[PDB]
Amino acid sequence: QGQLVQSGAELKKPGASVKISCKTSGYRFNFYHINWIRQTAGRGPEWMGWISPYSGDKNLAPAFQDRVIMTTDTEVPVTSFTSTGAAYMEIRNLKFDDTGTYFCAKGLLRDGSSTWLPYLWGQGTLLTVSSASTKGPSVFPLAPSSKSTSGGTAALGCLVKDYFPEPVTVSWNSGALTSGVHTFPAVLQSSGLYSLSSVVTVPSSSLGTQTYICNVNHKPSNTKVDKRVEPKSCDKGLEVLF
Amino acid sequence: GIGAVFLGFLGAAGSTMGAASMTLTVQARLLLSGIVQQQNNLLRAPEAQERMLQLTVWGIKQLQARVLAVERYLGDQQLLGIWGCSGKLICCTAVPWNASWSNKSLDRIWNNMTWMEWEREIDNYTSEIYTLIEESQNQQEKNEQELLELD
Amino acid sequence: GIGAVFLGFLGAAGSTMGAASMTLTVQARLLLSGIVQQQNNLLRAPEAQERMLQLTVWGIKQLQARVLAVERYLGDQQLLGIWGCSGKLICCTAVPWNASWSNKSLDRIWNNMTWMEWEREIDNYTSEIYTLIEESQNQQEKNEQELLELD
Amino acid sequence: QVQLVQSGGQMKKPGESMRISCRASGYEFIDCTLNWIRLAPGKRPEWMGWLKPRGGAVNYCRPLQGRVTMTRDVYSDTAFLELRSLTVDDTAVYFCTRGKNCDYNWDFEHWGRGTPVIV
Amino acid sequence: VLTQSPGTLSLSPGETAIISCRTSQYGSLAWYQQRPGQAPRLVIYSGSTRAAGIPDRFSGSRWGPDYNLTISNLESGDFGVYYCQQYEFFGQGTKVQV
Amino acid sequence: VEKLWVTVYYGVPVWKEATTTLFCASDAKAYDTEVHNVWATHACVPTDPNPQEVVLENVTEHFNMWKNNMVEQMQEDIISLWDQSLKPCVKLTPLCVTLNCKDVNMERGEIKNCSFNITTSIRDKVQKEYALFYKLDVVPIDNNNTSYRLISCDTSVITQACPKISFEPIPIHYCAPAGFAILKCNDKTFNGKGPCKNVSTVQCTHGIRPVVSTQLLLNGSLAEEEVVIRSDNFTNNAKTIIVQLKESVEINCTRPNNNTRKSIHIGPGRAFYTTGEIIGDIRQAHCNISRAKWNDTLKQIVIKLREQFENKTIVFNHSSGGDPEIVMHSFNCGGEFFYCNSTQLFNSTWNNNGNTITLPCRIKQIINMWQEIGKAMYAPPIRGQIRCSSNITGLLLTRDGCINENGTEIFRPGGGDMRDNWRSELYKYKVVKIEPLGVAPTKCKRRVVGR
Ligand SMILES: *[C@@H]1O[C@H](CO)[C@@H](O[C@@H]2O[C@H](CO)[C@@H](O[C@@H]3O[C@H](CO[C@H]4O[C@H](CO[C@H]5O[C@H](CO)[C@@H](O)[C@H](O)[C@@H]5O)[C@@H](O)[C@H](O[C@H]5O[C@H](CO)[C@@H](O)[C@H](O)[C@@H]5O)[C@@H]4O)[C@@H](O)[C@H](O[C@H]4O[C@H](CO)[C@@H](O)[C@H](O)[C@@H]4O[C@H]4O[C@H](CO)[C@@H](O)[C@H](O)[C@@H]4O[C@H]4O[C@H](CO)[C@@H](O)[C@H](O)[C@@H]4O)[C@@H]3O)[C@H](O)[C@H]2NC(C)=O)[C@H](O)[C@H]1NC(C)=O
Ligand SMILES: *[C@@H]1O[C@H](CO)[C@@H](O[C@@H]2O[C@H](CO)[C@@H](O[C@@H]3O[C@H](CO[C@H]4O[C@H](CO)[C@@H](O)[C@H](O[C@H]5O[C@H](CO)[C@@H](O)[C@H](O)[C@@H]5O[C@H]5O[C@H](CO)[C@@H](O)[C@H](O)[C@@H]5O)[C@@H]4O)[C@@H](O)[C@H](O[C@H]4O[C@H](CO)[C@@H](O)[C@H](O)[C@@H]4O[C@H]4O[C@H](CO)[C@@H](O)[C@H](O)[C@@H]4O)[C@@H]3O)[C@H](O)[C@H]2NC(C)=O)[C@H](O)[C@H]1NC(C)=O
Ligand SMILES: *[C@@H]1O[C@H](CO)[C@@H](O[C@@H]2O[C@H](CO)[C@@H](O[C@@H]3O[C@H](CO[C@H]4O[C@H](CO[C@H]5O[C@H](CO)[C@@H](O)[C@H](O)[C@@H]5O)[C@@H](O)[C@H](O[C@H]5O[C@H](CO)[C@@H](O)[C@H](O)[C@@H]5O)[C@@H]4O)[C@@H](O)[C@H](O[C@H]4O[C@H](CO)[C@@H](O)[C@H](O)[C@@H]4O)[C@@H]3O)[C@H](O)[C@H]2NC(C)=O)[C@H](O)[C@H]1NC(C)=O
Ligand SMILES: *[C@@H]1O[C@H](CO)[C@@H](O[C@@H]2O[C@H](CO)[C@@H](O[C@@H]3O[C@H](CO[C@H]4O[C@H](CO[C@H]5O[C@H](CO)[C@@H](O)[C@H](O)[C@@H]5O[C@H]5O[C@H](CO)[C@@H](O)[C@H](O)[C@@H]5O)[C@@H](O)[C@H](O[C@H]5O[C@H](CO)[C@@H](O)[C@H](O)[C@@H]5O)[C@@H]4O)[C@@H](O)[C@H](O)[C@@H]3O)[C@H](O)[C@H]2NC(C)=O)[C@H](O)[C@H]1NC(C)=O
Ligand SMILES: *[C@@H]1O[C@H](CO)[C@@H](O[C@@H]2O[C@H](CO)[C@@H](O[C@@H]3O[C@H](CO)[C@@H](O)[C@H](O[C@H]4O[C@H](CO)[C@@H](O)[C@H](O)[C@@H]4O)[C@@H]3O)[C@H](O)[C@H]2NC(C)=O)[C@H](O)[C@H]1NC(C)=O
Ligand SMILES: *[C@@H]1O[C@H](CO)[C@@H](O[C@@H]2O[C@H](CO)[C@@H](O[C@@H]3O[C@H](CO)[C@@H](O)[C@H](O)[C@@H]3O)[C@H](O)[C@H]2NC(C)=O)[C@H](O)[C@H]1NC(C)=O
Ligand SMILES: *[C@@H]1O[C@H](CO)[C@@H](O[C@@H]2O[C@H](CO)[C@@H](O[C@@H]3O[C@H](CO)[C@@H](O)[C@H](O)[C@@H]3O)[C@H](O)[C@H]2NC(C)=O)[C@H](O)[C@H]1NC(C)=O
Ligand SMILES: *[C@@H]1O[C@H](CO)[C@@H](O[C@@H]2O[C@H](CO)[C@@H](O)[C@H](O)[C@H]2NC(C)=O)[C@H](O)[C@H]1NC(C)=O
Ligand SMILES: *[C@@H]1O[C@H](CO)[C@@H](O[C@@H]2O[C@H](CO)[C@@H](O)[C@H](O)[C@H]2NC(C)=O)[C@H](O)[C@H]1NC(C)=O
Ligand SMILES: *[C@@H]1O[C@H](CO)[C@@H](O)[C@H](O)[C@H]1NC(C)=O
Ligand SMILES: *[C@@H]1O[C@H](CO)[C@@H](O)[C@H](O)[C@H]1NC(C)=O
Ligand SMILES: *[C@@H]1O[C@H](CO)[C@@H](O)[C@H](O)[C@H]1NC(C)=O
Ligand SMILES: *[C@@H]1O[C@H](CO)[C@@H](O)[C@H](O)[C@H]1NC(C)=O
Ligand SMILES: *[C@@H]1O[C@H](CO)[C@@H](O)[C@H](O)[C@H]1NC(C)=O
Ligand SMILES: *[C@@H]1O[C@H](CO)[C@@H](O)[C@H](O)[C@H]1NC(C)=O
Repeated sequence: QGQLVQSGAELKKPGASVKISCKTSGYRFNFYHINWIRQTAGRGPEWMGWISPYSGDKNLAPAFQDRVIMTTDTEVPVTSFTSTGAAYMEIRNLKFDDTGTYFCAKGLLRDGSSTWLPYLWGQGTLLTVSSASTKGPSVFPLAPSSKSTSGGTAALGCLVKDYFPEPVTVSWNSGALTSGVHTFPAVLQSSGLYSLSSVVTVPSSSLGTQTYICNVNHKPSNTKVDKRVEPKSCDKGLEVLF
Repeated sequence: GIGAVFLGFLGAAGSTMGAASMTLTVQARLLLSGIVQQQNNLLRAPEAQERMLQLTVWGIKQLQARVLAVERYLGDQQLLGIWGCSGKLICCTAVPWNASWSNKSLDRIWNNMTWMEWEREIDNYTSEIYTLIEESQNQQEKNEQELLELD
Repeated sequence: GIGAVFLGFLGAAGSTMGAASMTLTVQARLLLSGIVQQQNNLLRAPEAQERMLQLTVWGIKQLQARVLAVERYLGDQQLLGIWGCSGKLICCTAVPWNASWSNKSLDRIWNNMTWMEWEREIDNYTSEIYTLIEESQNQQEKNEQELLELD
Repeated sequence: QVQLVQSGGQMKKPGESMRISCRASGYEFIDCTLNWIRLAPGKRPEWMGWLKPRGGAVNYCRPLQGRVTMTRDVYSDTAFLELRSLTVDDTAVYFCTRGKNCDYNWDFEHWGRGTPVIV
Repeated sequence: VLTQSPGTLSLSPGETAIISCRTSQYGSLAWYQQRPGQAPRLVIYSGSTRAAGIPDRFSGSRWGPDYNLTISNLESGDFGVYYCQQYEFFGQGTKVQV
Repeated sequence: VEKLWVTVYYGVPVWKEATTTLFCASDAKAYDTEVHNVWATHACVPTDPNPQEVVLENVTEHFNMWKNNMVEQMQEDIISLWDQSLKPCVKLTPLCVTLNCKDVNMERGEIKNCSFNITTSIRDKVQKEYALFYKLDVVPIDNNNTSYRLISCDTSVITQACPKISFEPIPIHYCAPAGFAILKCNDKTFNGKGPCKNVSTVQCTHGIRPVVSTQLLLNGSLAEEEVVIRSDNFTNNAKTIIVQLKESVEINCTRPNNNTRKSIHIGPGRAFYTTGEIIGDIRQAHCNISRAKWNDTLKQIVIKLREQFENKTIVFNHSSGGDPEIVMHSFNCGGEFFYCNSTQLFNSTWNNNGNTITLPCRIKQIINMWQEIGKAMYAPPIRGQIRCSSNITGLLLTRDGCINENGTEIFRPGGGDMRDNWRSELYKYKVVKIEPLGVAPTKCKRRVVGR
């Protein structure tokens, strides 16, 4: 009946600090535990620890018992039955393998066997740890190319190249376009950079009626560059439709 | 420990339904006599003007509310009677749990919801529920009778 | 069917003693709380002048009758207590049936007479009957005591 | 049912003082709050101020402050409105109203009656 | 502070009209209507809610800075001038005629 | 699960928002010493020595001071006591005689020396008697001859409150009945309306001194952390803004005149008391307060006023209008009712970029609290001089709802209605009805697999 949100991708370097908080909604923050689980590709989704926002009792993993320390803020009630609150987990003396998609997770019950075990899950904000610099996603368009000449479509999308670090997100017409959404993730070259793209589905008959633009952005670089696909082109499957 | 120590009136207001299930006596007491103990005791202070100048403005405020407290209390004791269980606190019935009232399961009912919270989610059906227990008694009351005749 | 469906207050007034033996809850309820449910519910209408100008002419008519209803009710609950059976509705005793009260047989008592009719034919002896049950308890109350001493 | 009525035609020269009536019935006069409006022809309906009839507590708008004088008399259930230093600006007809309930005054459900004024 | 748009407001009995009103801060909305001889008549007391003697035609409808009052199926009693009120403030208002 | 069954529970921790006739608790040192008559205090029960309260864990109740019936109950009570206590007291109805008033020697004739003929305990003596009156307490007739009449004699029923009684504000607790409960907001800074966090159950409230003032809040409770401001809606310019001080500012006041009691017996077994004379100098009543304390207090207010409003600069002003009750700081001091002219305390503009205050006061004797139906009360004069000291604990403001360019936002002393006096203290609390019966499923049948 509620939902949880977290701290965005905070790029840091090996041998540093990184803080990751979690804020609640639609439920009594004090009534439930707050767990912490990452997604280390080499080890697996390792559980870090939970803490009671009411009793202040903890149970950290002996792996990071000395390393990490947890803490919570006060609860801010919305109604007589719901509230909002904050919780934390900072880790120092970092290494390389302290990485992955990081989840906060509210408990299941207020009492019982499976008290602390998580039911509701957070966003999952990815975290990388390296000493290298950071590069911005230079956005550019692509020369249109149809998917099917039988049906009659005019596919078009924007291209991102040489960015670091993940994640990057795309929304069309500033959240004013619903159907026909298609995206995909990136991969690391021999050099050491991630790169992705996007794509949409519209007909080739009505071209200059509706207008679409990709609102691309990136949290660590702090930019929101936008682009538009140039329709003037010559391919193999799109010239048959014109 | 926890169930054999002190708690206080209405203490488990925000405690699970299971938790509250120990601290009934706390809120099962003082429904009446919470005030008649205190009133009789505190009112026999050396005043000697209890009800002087006959009855006054506080005269009715109390009696209009004194006479309420008991019938209000005797209303819940009349339900215990008419449901055949004035053992109070806890009592089982033949009336089964219509999941139409709450599809939810046992585990979470007693260990996550609280009674304030629960009685709300079930408020609308209570009327129909309560009437089922009365018709559960009378089936039993006739079945008792039938056997009183032949033995 | 008939015992598991609706009937209504005082419905079995002219029904046999056996018939009425199912519809007790109907007239065992509302002895009290028949009015305290309705009063509290209907009186919280948006008036905001409950007991305005202190108490009035309807002021005492109710309270003189409110305070009656409960002691009148608590009188019958005091009998259930003093006869050792507040299970209500139906309860057996060791007091046997003195045929001097009614020589008649079982068959016709439950299937031809009605309670209004019956309690009349037995009205005069009820005083002596009721006093027999009280002395039936106290024999049992001493017999209980005697055994509390030695074990 | 809560009736309302005022005075009528009263002509005056600029730079003078005036006074009008506003009788009312149907409620505990002192419990519910009242107010006035300087509804101008063509212009926006200008609010003048409100009055609590129990104690006589009032509140006035700046353009009318000093000039306006809201009064009452529970012995007659009649709210008065005095206005000195007259101009062409304030020549329009006035109207005394009360809210739908005492709980909220600004929901004017009950209004006054025509009161011609000439300058 | 209230911006009651728009101003012209002349149509036939067989039509529909919608009057808008804008504000900076929040508040309790209301609406009125003047007549020949008569004074302003209340028609809305919360926004969604209607006053006494008001059919389903009077549709109040928008949770946002723009609030509007619609009175479809026009008639001859509808002629006059309307205003939007929020607390002590009033709207510019608008006159509809024959 | 299993074959689950309804099972019923008596004694569950459940309540609902409710209203019901409360009852009052007295104080031990209050009842014991006689103090003769005092309100209806004697008819209450005594408060429990043990101030018992239980804190409720894991609850966050909703409180809204504005819709709280304890104050619709409080004033209901407060009026009822007065009427009934003055029920037996002496009626001044025949004193409506033409008062031939000469004045005595703020010099317009505030104290006036008047004569009149009355019939005594007995109908065989029209005794021409002379007595003193206040300029407010009296009103002239036709041309200003030497003739006056009592302020509301023709239109009301004036009743001389017996001197045996006292108006001393004894604190009071509202003890709740059985099957009910009164909750508290145990927070420091509570808005007034909205959800609570630190909540608890009490049997009775804290001691509510039923003082009745008209502009400033006296002898009440102070704020806990920092001063707070409370209103239903601030845009609702027709809504009283209640302020609660953190530091109470002591205000000393006095009627400097040493008066002499004079019993004129209208009879048969009753007399009308008045000031026979004035032993010494003739002086003016007033109230002293440190202007440093007061305006440094006004600093507390503005910063928390700027929180509800924009950082726009603020201005204070004298009351726009109303009865002397509202337009002036009115209160009782030693048995006599004051009306201090509060222009001084409310005339200031607080922006961003020594001595003391002496407020003049008038004494009225014929008064009408709660503005009743042709029902007035004559407080007899108190012997000698009187000097009392109140703590300003807060006050009431009223905004001018016509925002201006210069402006900027004006706040004058409110105090038309009396229901806020009680809200100012009873905000902390709320009443609920306990409902101990509750049904819940647990796998258990009613043991009738055999009979
Ligand atoms: C906010 O809170 C503050 C703080 O509470 C409020 O301020 C308080 O206000 C109340 C009342 O408004 C005041 O209480 C009254 O005080 C007066 C005067 O005080 C007397 O006592 C002083 C010393 O205290 C002694 O007595 C107390 C008990 O009273 C005792 O506990 C203590 O140990 C000590 O023994 C004296 O200093 C004082 O002045 C004397 O000395 C002066 C020179 O130093 C001189 O100039 C004076 O003239 C005087 O000689 C004075 O003696 C009390 O009079 C009053 O008590 C009256 O009322 C009760 C109840 O009815 C009654 O039992 C008393 O006997 C008395 O009533 C009779 O006596 C009066 C004269 O004493 C007389 O004027 C009355 O008319 C009345 O007369 C009737 O009875 C007599 C027989 O007794 C009979 O012969 C007559 O015919 C007639 O029938 C109260 O105690 C607080 O003092 C005051 N506190 C402070 C700090 O200021 C403030 O008001 C609150 N704000 C609001 C808005 O409410
Ligand atoms: C049983 O017996 C009872 C007896 O009590 C009967 O009932 C009573 O009858 C009384 C008379 O029959 C009645 O008392 C009077 O009512 C007057 C009604 O007001 C009309 O007239 C005024 C002018 O006097 C006028 O202003 C009013 O309205 C005008 O303005 C409105 C504004 O919206 C217009 O809508 C309206 O059309 C009208 O004219 C305007 O518009 C037209 C166009 O339509 C223009 O052409 C005009 O130029 C104008 O602009 C009403 O029309 C009431 O006014 C009387 O009170 C005034 O007069 C007395 C003295 O006569 C005075 O003391 C008052 O203070 C008040 O004076 C004010 O007006 C004066 C001008 O006359 C002015 O000089 C003053 O300065 C003041 O401003 C008077 O009260 C009484 O109400 C009823 N009682 C009840 C309960 O109904 C009953 O009928 C009998 N029953 C039977 C069965 O027999
Ligand atoms: C208000 O609401 C809140 C939130 O809804 C509510 O808090 C819940 O309360 C319930 C009931 O008390 C809790 O449910 C229990 O949880 C127990 C889990 O905590 C145990 O384990 C902790 C870890 O200790 C290990 O690790 C440390 C180092 O990490 C090591 O030193 C230890 O040796 C151990 O290895 C431990 O710290 C904790 O300690 C409790 O007790 C000590 C005293 O012994 C006390 O000082 C602490 O403050 C703390 O309370 C505890 O031992 C769990 O064990 C327990 O399970 C029992 O009961 C269930 C069913 O009841 C059975 O299934 C099970 O077999 C056991 O019998 C039970 O599940 C729940 O965790 C709370 N949740 C939160 C978020 O706080 C409040 O009670 C509410 N308050 C009111 C008044 O209503
Ligand atoms: C019993 O006592 C009552 C109350 O005391 C008397 O009630 C009055 O009854 C009469 C009945 O006729 C009413 O008289 C009306 O007066 C109208 C004209 O009044 C105008 O002039 C007044 C003159 O007063 C000035 O002079 C005196 C000293 O001579 C000063 O004290 C006073 O302050 C005034 O000084 C200013 O003005 C002069 C010029 O006159 C300057 O030179 C000075 O420098 C000062 O600037 C004046 O007082 C009036 O003020 C009133 O009106 C203005 C608005 O214009 C308002 O703002 C004021 O606050 C004030 O209300 C006014 O200017 C006359 O036209 C009319 O026909 C009528 O005769 C009078 O209104 C009643 N007063 C009240 C308060 O109700 C009663 O007379 C008395 N009876 C007996 C028998 O003794
Ligand atoms: C508090 O609020 C008040 C009311 O809104 C606000 O009012 C203004 O006060 C000034 C005073 O600085 C007024 O100016 C004059 O004040 C003197 C007293 O100082 C009066 O005697 C004047 O009235 C007489 O004289 C006028 C001609 O000079 C006549 O026209 C008049 O009829 C009188 O005979 C005069 O009022 C000013 O008029 C008012 N403004 C209004 C609209 O009333 C004051 O500024 C506020 N102050 C603070 C600190 O908040
Ligand atoms: C409340 O609970 C009672 C039982 O305690 C319900 O009565 C029973 O309801 C079922 C329908 O759910 C009836 O029909 C049977 O259903 C199953 C599948 O659901 C099917 O296999 C059977 O062949 C048959 O269809 C069942 O006859 C009925 N029992 C009686 C004695 O009538 C009742 O419906 C519940 N009511 C509510 C409002 O929840
Ligand atoms: C009420 O019932 C009791 C029994 O429950 C009656 O007591 C018993 O009454 C009989 C007389 O009817 C006593 O005597 C015996 O009678 C039979 C024949 O009737 C005879 O065979 C025996 O030899 C003997 O005569 C019997 O002793 C007596 N029991 C006791 C314990 O005293 C009682 O009389 C009834 N009273 C009324 C008013 O009906
Ligand atoms: C200093 O005070 C001035 C007022 O004298 C403040 O100006 C106000 O600023 C708010 C926004 O913060 C506006 O909404 C008001 O309209 C402004 N009023 C005026 C009269 O200018 C100013 O913000 C204050 N500055 C600080 C830093 O407190
Ligand atoms: C605030 O400043 C304004 C001017 O900016 C002053 O406004 C004048 O107010 C008087 C009424 O007292 C009007 O007659 C004038 O027409 C106004 N002039 C202007 C230019 O608006 C106002 O007096 C100032 N307020 C204070 C308290 O000084
Ligand atoms: C009960 O049914 C509702 C849908 O009506 C569902 O959302 C809810 O999860 C169900 N609860 C359980 C415990 O299955
Ligand atoms: C108990 O769990 C249900 C869903 O399993 C949830 O809707 C409800 O809010 C929970 N109760 C509390 C107090 O969180
Ligand atoms: C319970 O009944 C009330 C009417 O008293 C209704 O408003 C409410 O929606 C009902 N509950 C649910 C969950 O629909
Ligand atoms: C009971 O006794 C009476 C005579 O006293 C007799 O008429 C009646 O028939 C008897 N009843 C039965 C059932 O034997
Ligand atoms: C029951 O039968 C008896 C005789 O057997 C008779 O006296 C009595 O009147 C009958 N009851 C009714 C209701 O007819
Ligand atoms: C003041 O009035 C009184 C009234 O009796 C008079 O005796 C006295 O002389 C007056 N004072 C002066 C200074 O005239």
